[PDB]
Amino acid sequence: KLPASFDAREQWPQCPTIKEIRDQGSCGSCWAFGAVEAISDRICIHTNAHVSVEVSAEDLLTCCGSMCGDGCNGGYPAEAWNFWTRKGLVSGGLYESHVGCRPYSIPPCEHHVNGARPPCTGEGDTPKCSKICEPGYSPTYKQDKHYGYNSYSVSNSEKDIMAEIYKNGPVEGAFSVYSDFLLYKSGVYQHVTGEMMGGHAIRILGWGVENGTPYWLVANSWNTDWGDNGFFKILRGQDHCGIESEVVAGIPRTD
Ligand SMILES: *C(=O)N[C@@H](CC1CCCCC1)C(=O)N[C@@H](Cc1ccccc1)C(=O)O
Repeated sequence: KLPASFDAREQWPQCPTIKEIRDQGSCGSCWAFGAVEAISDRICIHTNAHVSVEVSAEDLLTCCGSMCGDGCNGGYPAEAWNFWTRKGLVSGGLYESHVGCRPYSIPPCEHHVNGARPPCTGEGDTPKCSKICEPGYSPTYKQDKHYGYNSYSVSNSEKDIMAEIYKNGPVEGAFSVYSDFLLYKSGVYQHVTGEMMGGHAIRILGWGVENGTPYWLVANSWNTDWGDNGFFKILRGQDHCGIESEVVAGIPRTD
């Protein structure tokens, strides 16, 4: 019996990563962000909050290589979670956090919104794969790796995606972004106007209903001044913009 609403932040309240919004910077690395965010969450869930770490977007973005795609010029979720199963991922927090083994090297920026940071730009290079932790971090790069037991596609089924989240925690998904999506502030996003911009990868962490509209609860990787504090809701139940068609997840190995 699935509940009418579910929010992973409410189910697993000693897992702060689920609460967190990252900033992919001037880099098309959302494929990597949705993966390491959901993986961070699932490690904390899998251990009852005994292990709570920011998994390194840098390590996945820079060290996966051609298996995952083309780094900052785009990649795909399914191979991101496969990489976690094969080579694992070290820890790493936000730009200049000094959190973990490999904190993200690309500065934060303004994503389709006004604020104090520089506006995000295109054409950024993928940073180099560096298999060493920031000076003074313990343990070693190799010792800090977290591995996946498995990786898998979730079927294009609303109730299967809900059950997956409900049992195992947040997932990665991808959908088609039309230009009206860029100006999202609140409520349940449905495509009403604008042309296709491209595919986008995100973290799905729950569901609900607002004013009779069923939705998914989704985290973007565009900082907290984008959207609804960095989150959005998107129409659920109709494979809207492909939101149910590209869902990926995986079960962590106990460290
Ligand atoms: C994942 O990284 N997705 C990127 C492309 C999406 C395609 C559909 C339009 C929305 C974006 C993305 O999120 N890009 C970021 C960062 C960026 C900014 C400017 C130039 C290149 C990359 C974005 O904020 O759009």
